[PDB]
Amino acid sequence: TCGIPEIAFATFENMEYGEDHMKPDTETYNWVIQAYTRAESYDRVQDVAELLGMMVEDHKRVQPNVRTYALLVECFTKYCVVREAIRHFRGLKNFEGGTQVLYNDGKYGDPLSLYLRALCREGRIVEL
Amino acid sequence: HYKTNKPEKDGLFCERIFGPIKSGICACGNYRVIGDEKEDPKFCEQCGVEFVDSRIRRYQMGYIKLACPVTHVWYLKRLPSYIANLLDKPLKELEGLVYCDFSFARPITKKPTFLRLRGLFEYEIQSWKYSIPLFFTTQGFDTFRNREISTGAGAIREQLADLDLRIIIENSLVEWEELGEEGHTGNEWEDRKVGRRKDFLVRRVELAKHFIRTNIEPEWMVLCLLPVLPPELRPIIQIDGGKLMSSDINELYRRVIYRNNTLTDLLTTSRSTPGELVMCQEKLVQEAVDTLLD
Amino acid sequence: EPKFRMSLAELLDESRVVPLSVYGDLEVGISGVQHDSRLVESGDLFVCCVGRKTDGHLYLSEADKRGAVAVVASKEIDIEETLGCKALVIVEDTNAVLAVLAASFYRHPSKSMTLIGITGTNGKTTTSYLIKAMYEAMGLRTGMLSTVGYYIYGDNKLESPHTTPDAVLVQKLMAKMVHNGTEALVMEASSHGLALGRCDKVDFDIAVFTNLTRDHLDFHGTEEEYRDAKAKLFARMVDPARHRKIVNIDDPNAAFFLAQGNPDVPIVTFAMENKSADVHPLKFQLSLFETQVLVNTPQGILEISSGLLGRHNIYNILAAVAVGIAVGAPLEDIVKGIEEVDAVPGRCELIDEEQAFGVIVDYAHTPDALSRLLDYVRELGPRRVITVFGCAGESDRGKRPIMAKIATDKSDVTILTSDNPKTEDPLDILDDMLAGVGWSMQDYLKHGENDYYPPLPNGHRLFLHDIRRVAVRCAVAMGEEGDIVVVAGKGHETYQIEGDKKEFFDDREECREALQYVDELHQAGIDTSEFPWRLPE
Amino acid sequence: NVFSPGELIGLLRAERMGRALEEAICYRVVLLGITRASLNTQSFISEASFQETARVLAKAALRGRIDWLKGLKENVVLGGVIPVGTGFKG
Repeated sequence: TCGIPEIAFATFENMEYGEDHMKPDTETYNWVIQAYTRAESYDRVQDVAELLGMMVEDHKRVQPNVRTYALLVECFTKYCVVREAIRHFRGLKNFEGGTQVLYNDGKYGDPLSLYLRALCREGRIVEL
Repeated sequence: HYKTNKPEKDGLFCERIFGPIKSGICACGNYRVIGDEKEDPKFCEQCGVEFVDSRIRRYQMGYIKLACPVTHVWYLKRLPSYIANLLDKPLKELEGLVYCDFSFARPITKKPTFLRLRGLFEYEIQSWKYSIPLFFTTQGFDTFRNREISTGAGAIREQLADLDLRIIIENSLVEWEELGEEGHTGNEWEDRKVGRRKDFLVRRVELAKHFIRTNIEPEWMVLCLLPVLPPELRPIIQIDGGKLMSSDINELYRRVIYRNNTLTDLLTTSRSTPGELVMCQEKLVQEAVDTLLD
Repeated sequence: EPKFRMSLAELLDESRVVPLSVYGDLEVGISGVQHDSRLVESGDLFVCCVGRKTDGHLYLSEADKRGAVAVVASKEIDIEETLGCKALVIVEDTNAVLAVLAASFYRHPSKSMTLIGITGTNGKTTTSYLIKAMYEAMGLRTGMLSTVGYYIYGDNKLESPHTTPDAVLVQKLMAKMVHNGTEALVMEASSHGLALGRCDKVDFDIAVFTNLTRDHLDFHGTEEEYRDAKAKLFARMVDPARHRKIVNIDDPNAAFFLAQGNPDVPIVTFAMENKSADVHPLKFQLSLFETQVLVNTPQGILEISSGLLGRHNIYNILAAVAVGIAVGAPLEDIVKGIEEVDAVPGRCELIDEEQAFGVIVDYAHTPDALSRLLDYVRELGPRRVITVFGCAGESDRGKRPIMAKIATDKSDVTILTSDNPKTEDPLDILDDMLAGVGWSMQDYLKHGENDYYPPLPNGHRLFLHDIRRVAVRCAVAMGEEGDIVVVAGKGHETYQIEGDKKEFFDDREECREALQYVDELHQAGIDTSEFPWRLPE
Repeated sequence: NVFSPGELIGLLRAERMGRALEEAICYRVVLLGITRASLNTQSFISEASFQETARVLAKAALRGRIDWLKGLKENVVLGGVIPVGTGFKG
């Protein structure tokens, strides 16, 4: 919640290259993604993609939860890479109660709204 | 001073602007003990004293106001000029206006203008300009001219200042997408050209994107005020046989100071004198700054 | 010689100024007592002013602060604390104090010499000056007060901030003029001035209405209130066969006002279509320069005045013909009045005498007046209707879109500017006016980068510019021979408040200079057909 | 939006993104000379101002570059303890 994305990456790094007791879990990846997604100063999108890649690499140990799918959709949408956003949505939907998470009481730009508005401008109405 | 060895006022070494030369001894020559601010005028009634330390002359800064907008060298000099990358106009055209007398015709797309040639830099002002001024009110012409006719680098500053970055990206991507039609299918000479444009386009999109999220304003590249190094760092001690003690920093500084003063007066003294008198010395001011910077 | 009979306690006692509580006597030297604190001077007695905005207590407080010797109020006022004379008198009656503020001899001279009141909804000042010119040609010097300037008597008019000055100050000025330099002191006020009490506290010899309609409906709170007040003021001081009821018979308020009052007063109608009025144009000579009509009436004069408007100026000339014929039956005396009416005054000005495109400077701010003036211009405009105007800052926000719509509905090409910025941000109210036709300043600006400028769906055209001078000069230059250019932004006003500072750069001399230099512009080869001037190379 | 046409990205990064993203990333290895390598780095201060000082400084001022001081040469300029040896804190 600080505003500086890096302070969190430093804590993540202590964990990822450490002993087993301290290894990252699904909750952890999710906290770091938030920092990068809800940051106000620089591009921070390549970074999210790289982090996702690490999670995929540790597939056997870690699998996604709902917030994962939620957070991911906000980032890709806000940055206008809509094609990946839709791939992720397929998952949040399978979960129940999902829409509620994506709209976080409308607190941060109404991510749920942003998705719909974009899908339309892009003429992706089958998806709409 | 000329054989007085005291800093002059409003001078490159002035105590009041840059801090005192000897601790506690003010312009007048009395001494109040620094280390005590209990009953010490920070600035004396007679003079600005700043009684505390001579160290300030090392760190204190001063600024010079310039009548004419000028342009920094680095952005213009590089072959992928940063200003040019933002402008999307021929490099020669933006430069010609800058160093030679040529006049733009449609400086601002921000506000509507009655005259409508919508031209670029044009050498000829032979177009009726006097009758236009006579027909127009005093300064009615000025409002119109500012909107339309453009000169020096005030034009660059203004064109850069009202520009739509989000729009710039849109045009560029479309043009970039359209280019590459029949790409990689022609004479050696042609493909090379197709590519060079192809890149200028990426480079330009990138610069703009950064500007959107970086808090740095694009207009700051042309400069209104000019900074001055603290007086000690340019010791310019009397060349008492050293013969190089006076800094070239100081030598270069004086020139810019001078041409600028000539212009400020020229405008004030002679509204009647034509733009030819002002045009002559505008270029002079720009060149001094250029040498000082790079 | 500012006034007389106001520097003695016996003069105020004879004026029935009974305050029921006084200290000493009015020994302080005062030329003329003024009810308003601003109109009164230091060391001068100031009576209580009756008004909705300023009551008696507030008037007494302002007079004591300004240094008036005496202050009248319902309660005890400490006027002697900050005055030049310790003697003061507090009058518990605000209306009686305001009436006694004017000296007896001061009110007697203006009431005895002459008086002509003209309170009309539309075209009152056009007939007031015509009646004044007719009275001057008759051989009696007189002055007619207007909303722009307060002129009790004489040709010159003193500067006044409000449309209607103080009644006591107006009476003092009328007495000073009638003492030397003026033979008659006619006090003329509009409907609002008559309802406030400016012209009501004066014996009016002739009280006619140029146009009777719903006036001061939002202020008074009831229709026909100004007409009833004018009728009551006329009935207060009325003489047999001396008061004139010349008014348009089509207006019901005019008949309602004529029904009240003394029936022995002469009544007449100035309607053209009505057969009972016996007045009719009976001529076809309407033009932007001069519109002469051959009036054929038993009481009215034969020749009529040249009016710039089709019906409004004709109605004003018909209303003034009655006042001109009342003094002299011969129609030769109305020649000076007809010449003064054709002089193209500030309001609804005619075209310039120079051979060029017609230029009409009008005063149109309210939507209804702007609409009726636009309709009259359309009826007069042979080929095109070119208009340029703007809105004032911090004004009625809903007035801008309806004004823009009413302007674009009947005009082929219109220019929108900033008539009065007054600290309001420019290009903001302009966008408000542009939103009326559904356009946004973004749509126009992005079209301005091109050279197309698509027109309106109805076929008309719309232009805009920030600065007023260049746009007005272009509108004066962008006009056809038979077409006339109308400037409804400002009329007699000569003040442009751009932000905190105000500039007096709005006048007809600029239009004359533009019409003179358009010849050189055309000789140079510049194209002024549309807003995007085609500049050669 | 994610990647511009001619850019230098690191191998481990690119590889990770490729698994994740269906968007086509097209890349090929470039061998970089010892000199070029330095010019492309995380620190404008030192790592990159060893040769073309004016050029680097300008590009950076425009982009508002922020340098986290994580190397040796950079901390030397600032006159602060270098993060190596006794300085590395553990």
